Amino acid sequence: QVQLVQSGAEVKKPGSSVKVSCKSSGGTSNNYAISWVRQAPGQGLDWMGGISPIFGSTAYAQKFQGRVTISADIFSNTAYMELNSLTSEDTAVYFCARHGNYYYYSGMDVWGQGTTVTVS
Amino acid sequence: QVQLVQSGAEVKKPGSSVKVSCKSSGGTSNNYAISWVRQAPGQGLDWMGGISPIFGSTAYAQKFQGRVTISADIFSNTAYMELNSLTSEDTAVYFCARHGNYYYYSGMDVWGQGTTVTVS
Amino acid sequence: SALTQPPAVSGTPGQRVTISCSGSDSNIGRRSVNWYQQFPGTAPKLLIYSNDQRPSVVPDRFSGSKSGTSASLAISGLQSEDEAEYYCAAWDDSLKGAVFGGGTQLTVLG
Amino acid sequence: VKSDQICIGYHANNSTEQVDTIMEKNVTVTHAQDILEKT
Amino acid sequence: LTIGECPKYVKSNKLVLATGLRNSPLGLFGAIAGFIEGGWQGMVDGWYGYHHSNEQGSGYAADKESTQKAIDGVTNKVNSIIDKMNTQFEAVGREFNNLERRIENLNKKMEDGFLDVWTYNAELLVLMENERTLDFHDSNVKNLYDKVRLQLRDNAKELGNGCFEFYHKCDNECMESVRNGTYDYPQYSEEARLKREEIS
Amino acid sequence: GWYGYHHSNEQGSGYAADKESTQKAIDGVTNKVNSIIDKMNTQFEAVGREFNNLERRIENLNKKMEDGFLDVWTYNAELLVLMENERTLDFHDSNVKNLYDKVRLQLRDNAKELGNGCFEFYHKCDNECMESVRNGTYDYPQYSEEARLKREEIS
Ligand SMILES: *[C@@H]1O[C@H](CO)[C@@H](O)[C@H](O)[C@H]1NC(C)=O
Ligand SMILES: *[C@@H]1O[C@H](CO)[C@@H](O)[C@H](O)[C@H]1NC(C)=O
Ligand SMILES: *[C@@H]1O[C@H](CO)[C@@H](O)[C@H](O)[C@H]1NC(C)=O
Ligand SMILES: *[C@@H]1O[C@H](CO)[C@@H](O)[C@H](O)[C@H]1NC(C)=O
Repeated sequence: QVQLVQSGAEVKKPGSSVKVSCKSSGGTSNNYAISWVRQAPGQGLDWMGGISPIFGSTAYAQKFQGRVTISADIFSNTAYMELNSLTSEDTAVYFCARHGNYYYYSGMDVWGQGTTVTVS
Repeated sequence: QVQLVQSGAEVKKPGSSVKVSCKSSGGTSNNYAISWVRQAPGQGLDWMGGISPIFGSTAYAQKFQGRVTISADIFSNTAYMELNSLTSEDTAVYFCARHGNYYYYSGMDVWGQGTTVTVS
Repeated sequence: SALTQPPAVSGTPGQRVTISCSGSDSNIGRRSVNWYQQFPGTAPKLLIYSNDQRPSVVPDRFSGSKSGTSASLAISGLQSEDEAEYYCAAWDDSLKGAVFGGGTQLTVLG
Repeated sequence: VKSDQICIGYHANNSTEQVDTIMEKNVTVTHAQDILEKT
Repeated sequence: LTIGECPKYVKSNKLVLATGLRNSPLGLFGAIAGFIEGGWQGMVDGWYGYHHSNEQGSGYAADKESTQKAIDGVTNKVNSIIDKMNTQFEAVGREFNNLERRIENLNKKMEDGFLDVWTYNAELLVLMENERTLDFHDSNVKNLYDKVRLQLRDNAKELGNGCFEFYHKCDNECMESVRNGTYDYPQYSEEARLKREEIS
Repeated sequence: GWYGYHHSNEQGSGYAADKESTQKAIDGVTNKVNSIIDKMNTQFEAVGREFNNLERRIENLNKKMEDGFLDVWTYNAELLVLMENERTLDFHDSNVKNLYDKVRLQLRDNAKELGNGCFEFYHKCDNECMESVRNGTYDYPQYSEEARLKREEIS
C-alpha cells in the first residue's frame, strides 16, 4: 500500500515562506498526480495546485498563481509545496493528496496526515 | 559548416599513378555523395565518378571506367581518388565535390579547393 | 467556492439523508464529481468518485448521483459513525482547477 | 452540412528540452528528465 | 572520489532521459510525425487523445487508459534504469610512494577503466532507452489509431491524416462510446451505408 | 536509393527512388555508426607492467584486471554490434512499411491494394500523377470521381 507522509507542523512569521513535503512511502507515486489541498480553520477545503511529475504537468490554482511553488522529486518519491509571502489568511491545515490516475480529474483516494501552518 | 580539404599539387611521370584525397572538415560527409570532377586547362569540367559511402554506391564514368579507383573512409571522413596509367591527357585540375543528397543527381554545393596534376 | 452545499443536515439513525451539491455548466455539468468525507481533525477520505462509483472499502450505503449542473449524495440507513463533514469536488474548466463545496456537517440526532 | 469527425493526435507543448538517441542527436521532446547532477 | 550517500560518478557531461514524446510545435511505427503531422498543444490533460468535432461542438479529450499505461511504463523504465545502476563502481582513495609507481599506475588504470565502463553503460542505456521511449510513444499513437480504426470499421472514412469522418450522425455519447472502446457497429451501419450510397 | 517505387502506367515503366526516406535512413545509419564509434572511444587501453617471481600475486591480479577489462569491452562491442544490427534491419523494415503506409493513406480507395506491395489504380494515373504520389502531393478529389466511377464499371 502507499502512504503519504508529510513534514511536521510549522510556525511562521508574516512575510516569510513555508516549504511542505509529501514523501510517498510504501511505493512510488510518480505515475499519479499529487495535489495540495488546504483547509482553513472553520472553512472548507481549498485546492492549491498539484504536480504530475512523469506526465510533466504542474498545475496551480488561479487564486494561488504566482505565490505557491509546487515541485516533485521522482528519485526520492517526494512532492514539495512552497508557499511564499505568508499572511494571517494563509493559516490552514495543508494536505497532500494522491489522485486516482496521472491527472487531477480523478478522486483523491490517498491523503497525507496534514500539516498545520500557523502565521503570527 | 562543411569544408572539403584536398591534398597538395602533384608532379608525376607518365606511366605512374596519382592518389588524391578529399578530407571532409567541420562535419561528416558520409551521408552525401562526393563526386570527383576534373578540369583540363582550357577545357570544361569532366565527371570522373563518385562514392556514396554509407549508401554503398561507387559510380565511375564510362570514359574513366577501369582506370580510376574511388574509395571512401568513413572513420576519417575522407574520400580518395586514385588514377592509374597517367599520360599527358590526364593533366587537369581535380576537384572533389559534395552533392546535395546521398546520390549524384543533386547539385554539387560544396567543392574542394582543387588539386593540380601535371604529367610530364 | 463555485459549488454550493447546504451547511448542515440532520437525521435519525436508519434514516435516508441526502446531501446536494449545486454547481454550474463548467464544473459539474462537464466533469465528474468526487465526494469526500472528513471527520474533525483527520484527513479526508474518498467516498464517491465518477459521480456514481464507490471504493471497495466504502460501505454500500453511500451512493451518488449527478443530473445536469447538480449532484446528490445519498446515505441510506444512517449510522452513528456517519457524523462528519462532507465535501463535493469537481474539476472546473473555467478556473482551470479543482473546486470544492462549502462543506456539509451531518448531525446524527438522538 | 458538416460531417462528424474524430481524430487521433498527441500532446505537444512549447518545450525546448533535447535528448540524444543513437540515430538522431538532440531530439526536442515534450518532457525530459535530467538524471545527471552538474552542480 | 566521494564520501557519504552519493550519486554514481560518470564522466558524461549530459545525461537526459526522455519521458515525454516528440515535440511538434509547428519513427518505427510512423504515427508521430508520420501520417499525423503534428501534436496538439490544446490537449493538455494527456499524452495521447482525441479531437471530436460534431454538431454539438468540437473539443479535445485524452485517452486516459493509454496515457496511464504509457506513464506507468515510463515510470517503471526510469525506476529500472536507476535500479540496475545502483551497484556502480565507487572509487576510493589509494596512495603509493615513489617506488610503487607500477601498483599506482595499476590502481589508476583499474579505477579509470571502471569509470569508463560505467560511463559507457550509463550513456548507452540512456541512448537505447531514449530510442525505446520515442518508439514506445509512436507505437502508442499507432495503437490508438488502430483501436479506433478497428472499432469504426467501414462506418467511418479515414482521411489519411489521423482523422476519421463518420458516415453517420455520431453525437457526444457516440464520441465517448468511441473513446472508451464501447462503440457499437450495428446501430449505425445501415445509415452509414445509406450515406455511402448517397455520396457515391 | 534504398527504398522506392516502380510505376507501370501507359507512358512506360521504370524505377524511382524515394530520396526523402532514403536520405533520412542514410542520416540515421550514419549517425548510428558515428555514435557507435564515439561511445566506445573511452575503451580500456592495456599497458605493459612487469613483476618478479616473488610478485606473482600482483602479476596475476594485473593480468586478471586487464583480461577482465578486455573481456568486458569485447562483450560491449559484440553486443552493441548485434543489437544495432537488429535495430538497423528493423529500421529498414519500418522504413519500407512506412513508405507503403504513406502511399496507402495517400491513395485511400482510389487504388486497389493488391497485397504484394503494389497498388492497382482505378483512375488513369499518368507520369505527373506518379510524381504526385511520389513526393506526398497526390490530390484525392481530382481523381476520386473517376476512381469511384471506374469502381462501379469494373465491379
Ligand atoms: C546539439 O546541441 C548543440 C548545442 O546546442 C547544437 O549546436 C547542435 O545543433 C545539436 N545537434 C543537432 C544534431 O541538432
Ligand atoms: C507555444 O507555441 C505556439 C505555436 O506553436 C504559440 O502559438 C504559443 O503562443 C506558444 N505558447 C506560449 C505560452 O507562448
Ligand atoms: C464510456 O463508455 C461507456 C460504456 O458503457 C459509454 O456509455 C460512455 O459514453 C463512455 N463515457 C465516457 C465519459 O467516455
Ligand atoms: C514532385 O517532384 C517534382 C520533381 O522534383 C516536383 O517538381 C513536383 O512539384 C512534385 N510534385 C507535385 C505534384 O508537386
